[PDB]
Amino acid sequence: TTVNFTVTGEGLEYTWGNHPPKRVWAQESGEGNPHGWPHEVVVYYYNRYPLTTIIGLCTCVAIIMVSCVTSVWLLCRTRNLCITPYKLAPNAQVPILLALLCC
Amino acid sequence: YEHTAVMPNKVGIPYKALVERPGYAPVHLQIQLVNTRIIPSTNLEYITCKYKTKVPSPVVKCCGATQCTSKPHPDYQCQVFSGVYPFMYGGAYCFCDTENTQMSEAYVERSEECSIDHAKAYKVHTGTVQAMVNITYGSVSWRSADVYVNGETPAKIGDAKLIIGPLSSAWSPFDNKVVVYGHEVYNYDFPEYGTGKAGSFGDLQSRTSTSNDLYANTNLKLQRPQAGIVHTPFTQVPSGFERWKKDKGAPLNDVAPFGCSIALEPLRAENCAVGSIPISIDIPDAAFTRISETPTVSDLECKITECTYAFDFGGIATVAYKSSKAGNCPIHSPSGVAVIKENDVTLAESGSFTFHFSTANIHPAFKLQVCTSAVTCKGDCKPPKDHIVDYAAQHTESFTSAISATAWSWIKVLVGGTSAFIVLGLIATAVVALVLFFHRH
Amino acid sequence: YEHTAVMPNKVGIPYKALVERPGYAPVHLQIQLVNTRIIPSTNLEYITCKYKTKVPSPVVKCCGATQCTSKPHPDYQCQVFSGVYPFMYGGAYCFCDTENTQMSEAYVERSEECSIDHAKAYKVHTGTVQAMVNITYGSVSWRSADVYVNGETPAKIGDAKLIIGPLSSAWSPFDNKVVVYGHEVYNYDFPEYGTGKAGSFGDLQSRTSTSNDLYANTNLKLQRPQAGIVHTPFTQVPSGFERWKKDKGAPLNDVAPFGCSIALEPLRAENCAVGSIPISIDIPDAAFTRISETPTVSDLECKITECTYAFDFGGIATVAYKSSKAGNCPIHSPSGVAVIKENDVTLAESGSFTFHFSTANIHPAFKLQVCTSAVTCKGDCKPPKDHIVDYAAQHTESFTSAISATAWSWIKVLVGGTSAFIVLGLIATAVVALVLFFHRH
Ligand SMILES: *[C@@H]1O[C@H](CO)[C@@H](O)[C@H](O)[C@H]1NC(C)=O
Ligand SMILES: *[C@@H]1O[C@H](CO)[C@@H](O)[C@H](O)[C@H]1NC(C)=O
Ligand SMILES: *[C@@H]1O[C@H](CO)[C@@H](O)[C@H](O)[C@H]1NC(C)=O
Repeated sequence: TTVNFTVTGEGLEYTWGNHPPKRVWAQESGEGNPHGWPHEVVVYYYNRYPLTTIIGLCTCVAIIMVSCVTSVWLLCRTRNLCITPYKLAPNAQVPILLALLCC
Repeated sequence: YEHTAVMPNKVGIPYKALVERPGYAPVHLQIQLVNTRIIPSTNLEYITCKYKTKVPSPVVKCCGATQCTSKPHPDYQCQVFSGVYPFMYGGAYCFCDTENTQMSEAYVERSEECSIDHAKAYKVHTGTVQAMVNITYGSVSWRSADVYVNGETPAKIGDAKLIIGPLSSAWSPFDNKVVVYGHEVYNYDFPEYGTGKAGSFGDLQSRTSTSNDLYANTNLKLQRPQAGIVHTPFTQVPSGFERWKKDKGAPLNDVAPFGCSIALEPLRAENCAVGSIPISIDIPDAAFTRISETPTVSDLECKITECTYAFDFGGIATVAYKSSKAGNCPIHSPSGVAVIKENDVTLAESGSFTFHFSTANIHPAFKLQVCTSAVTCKGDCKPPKDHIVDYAAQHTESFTSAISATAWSWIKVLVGGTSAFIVLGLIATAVVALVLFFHRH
Repeated sequence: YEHTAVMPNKVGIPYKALVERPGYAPVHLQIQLVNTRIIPSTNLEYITCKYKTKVPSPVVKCCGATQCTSKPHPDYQCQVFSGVYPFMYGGAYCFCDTENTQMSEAYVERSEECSIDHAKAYKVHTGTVQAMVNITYGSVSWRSADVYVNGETPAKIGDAKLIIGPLSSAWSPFDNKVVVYGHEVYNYDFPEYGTGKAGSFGDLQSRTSTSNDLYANTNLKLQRPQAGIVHTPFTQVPSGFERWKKDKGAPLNDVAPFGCSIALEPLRAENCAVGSIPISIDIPDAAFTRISETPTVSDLECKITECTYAFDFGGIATVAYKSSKAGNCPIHSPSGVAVIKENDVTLAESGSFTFHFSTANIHPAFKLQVCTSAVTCKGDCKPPKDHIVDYAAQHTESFTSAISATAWSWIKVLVGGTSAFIVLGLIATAVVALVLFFHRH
C-alpha cells in the first residue's frame, strides 16, 4: 500500500514495524516566484501560507473597495457642493479654473 | 563573570553567545542540551496480571453429605452437588446410587507469569526535571554534566558554574493516572483498587506482585460434574488483562506531543520541545583576555557568495578584513536572522575569511560580530531544492522571513496608494469647505 | 439493601439512621468513625543535620615548600603556610628557620549524630485518605475495619459492604514543602538542594543519610598555625541545623487547624474535622424482618419531662404507647433538632418508655420514629449550667436554634407592625386618589 503523510516544519515521526522510528522535516521549497509578477508572487505565498494568503488577499480587496468608494464618494460630494453654488446662479462668473478642478 | 540568557528547549541545536566582560575581549559560549528529562513522581496503586484458578481435589462423600464453608480466598467458590455416582479406574467410587455428594471448590490466584508479565497502575504527580548539558567556551573543550532544571541548583561543568532555569512550560505528557506495561506507558484512568470489573483491566488487582492479599473479580461459577466423572468443572470470565493486551491501543510512547520519548527507569518523558529555558553560567575569570592584549580588527566588508534558506547551513559568506597581531578571533551573529556554523577564525594582518550560516530569510540582513568589531551582511537567498530532510532546522522562522522585496513593494504601494486616494478626497473636501465659507463671506 | 447518606466528618460522634426497606421493618444503622487519616504522598528531597569538619594531619615540609591540590571533599579547603618553625615534644621539628612550609587541609562531612538526629526535607503531594469505621446494624454487634475513603473501594464489615465517598473538602494541613524532625512536622519552605547558605537550615544537605554526595556550605577558612605550634586551626560559621533547632518555632503538630493530629509513620494528619463524608452501605437481606412479623405501635404520646440544651444528652422524654406482640422497637429521630441516645426500646402491650436526647434548641420539636410509627415531641429546654466541658457536643446548632418564643413574638410584631404600617399608608394613598377622582366624576 501507499500512504501519504503531511509533514510541516515542526516535523513528523513514523515507525515501520520493528524498525527504529524515523523523523523527517519539510523545508520551505514550495513552487512559485516571490520576485516575479503579481500572479507569481501570490502563487508563492499561497503555496507557503495558504490560509494567510486567502485572508490577506480578501483584506486587501476589502480595504481597496472601502477606500476607493469613500474617495470617489467624497470627490462626487465635492463636485456637488463645489458646483451647486453656480447651478443656482445662471448669471455667474463661473471661472475657468472651476471647470478644471471641480469637474 | 556571570552570563544570563534564555535558550530554547531544543535538543541537538546548540545555543551560541559571546560573553562580553567589560575590559576583556568577548569569550564565545556554546551550550548544547544532550537530553531533557521530565521525571514525575509516581505511586504504585496496584499490579494487574492474568489470573490462575486453583481447584483443590473435590470432596466426594459416599452414602452421605457434606456442607460448604466460606474461606479467605480470592473469588472463592464452593458448592455441594448431590446425587452423584462417580466412577474411577477401579469402578464405581460410591456404593449408594443417589445418596452421594461432591463438594467442589475453586478460587483465583496470580499466575506464574505475573512475576514477569504484569501491568503497573501508577498515580503520577509533578516530580523533577533533569538535563544533560554539553558546554564549551573560549578555548575550553566540551564538558558535560547532569543538571536539575529548576533555576536554583548549580552545576559545576569544567570550572564553570551553570544554573539552568525552570522550563517556561509546566506541560507534562503524563496524566494523573498511567499504566506501565513492559516498555510502554499508557494514559489510562484505571479503576480504583477493589472496584475492577470481570473481564476488564482490573478484574485482578494486587497492591504489589508479592503480596498475600489479592483482589479478584471474575464470574467464577462451579458447574455440576458430568455424570459418573470425578472432576471440578467451572465457568469464568476470560481474563481482562489478556483482553486489555489485545485492545491496548496506541501507547503514550507513540502519541506524546512535542516529540517526547518515554522511558521507564525511572518513568520519564525525554526531549519534549516545549517552551524555553532560562540559563545563567559563571565563566572563570581566567578565561577572559584584556582588550589591549587581543587583535584589533577593522575595515570589515561582508559578501554573501551563496545562500539558500534550507534547514542546513545553506549560506556561504566571505568577509574581507584588515587587522594586527594575527591570531584567533571569535565569530558570532547576535540577531536571529542567521545562525553561524563557525565559532572562531584565524585572522592575519589583512585578508579575508569565509563562514557558513543558516537562515530562513529570503533577504537576510544580519550583523556579524568579529571580536571587538562588527560588520553587516546582506544578500538574497534561493529556495531549497529538497522537499523533505531528516534533520531539524538550525534557524528560526519569523513572520516577515518569507516576505520578498517585491512583496514589500506591493504592500508599500497598496498602503501608499490606498492612503493617497483618501487623502485626495479629504483635501478636496477641505478646499470646497473653505470656498463655501468665502462665498458667504 | 443499599443505604446512601452523608455523615459529618467527625470522630467519636456516631451517625444514626433507620434503613427503610419497602415491605420490611426498619433496621437501625449506626456508623461511627474511630479515626480519619489524611496520608499525603511525599518524596524525600534531602536530609539536613549538624556537620562535622574533618581535619587530616597537616603536611610539614622542612627546608622546602609544597603546593595544594583540588579534591572532591565537601567544602574542601587547602592552604600552604610558609615561614613556619614548629616545635614538638622532641624539640624543633625543622632545621631551617624561615624556609619551612605547613600544608593545612579540612573538609566537611556528616556528623555521627546525623544517623539519629537529622531533619528530612519532603515535597508533599495529594495522597490517600483512610479511616477506621465502627459499624453496628440491627441486632448485630459492633464491627470495624480500616477503609479507604475513595467513594469507590468497598469494605466488608460484618457481612455489610461499605463504600465511603471522598471528603467534601480537599483541605490538608500539609504545605507543598515540609520538614520532618523527630516527631514534629514543619511547613518550612526549605531551600533547594545545593543552594543552602552557611549558618542557615540548608548549610549541609544530603540526598540520603548514607549518600556519598554531600553538599556543604560553611565559611570554613584555614588559619595560620600559632608560632612554634603544630595544629590545623580554622574558622567556620556555626551549624545552621543547630541554629534552626533554636529558632524552628511552633511545629505543625501545634498549629494545624480543625484539631488535626500529626503522625509520621506514615506521615499523615489525623482526625481533621473538615466537611462531610458521603456513605453507602449494603445491609444484608437477612437483617430485615417483614412488617407483618413485627409489632404495630399506635396512640403514641411524647412528653418532654426535662430538657437542658447541654452538650451531653441533657434531654429526657417519656412516650406513652400501646403495642401488639410486645416486641422490641427501633427508635430514631430523622430531624436534626435532637440526637437520640437509645437505639431501640422494649415494648409491652401497653405502657410508656423513656429516652434521652441531646439538642441545641431552646424550644425543640422533633419527630421520633418509633418503629413503623412516629410521634412529635415538643418541649422547653433550660440553659446549661457548666461553662466549659471536656467533651464535644453531640448535636448540631442551626441559625434559629437559639430563638425563643418571646424572641419570635418580638420579631413577628416588629416585622409585622412595620409592614402593616407601610401597607396602611399605601391603602390610604390609593383611597384618597379615588376620593379625589369621584369629586371630578
Ligand atoms: C500520494 O501522492 C501521490 C503524488 O505523488 C499520488 O499519486 C498518490 O495517489 C497519493 N497516495 C495516496 C494514498 O493518497
Ligand atoms: C559534547 O559535544 C562533543 C562535540 O559536539 C561530543 O564529542 C561529545 O560526545 C558531547 N558529549 C556528550 C555527553 O554528548
Ligand atoms: C466500637 O464500639 C464499641 C462500643 O461503642 C466498642 O466496644 C468497640 O471497641 C468499638 N470499636 C473500635 C474499633 O473502637
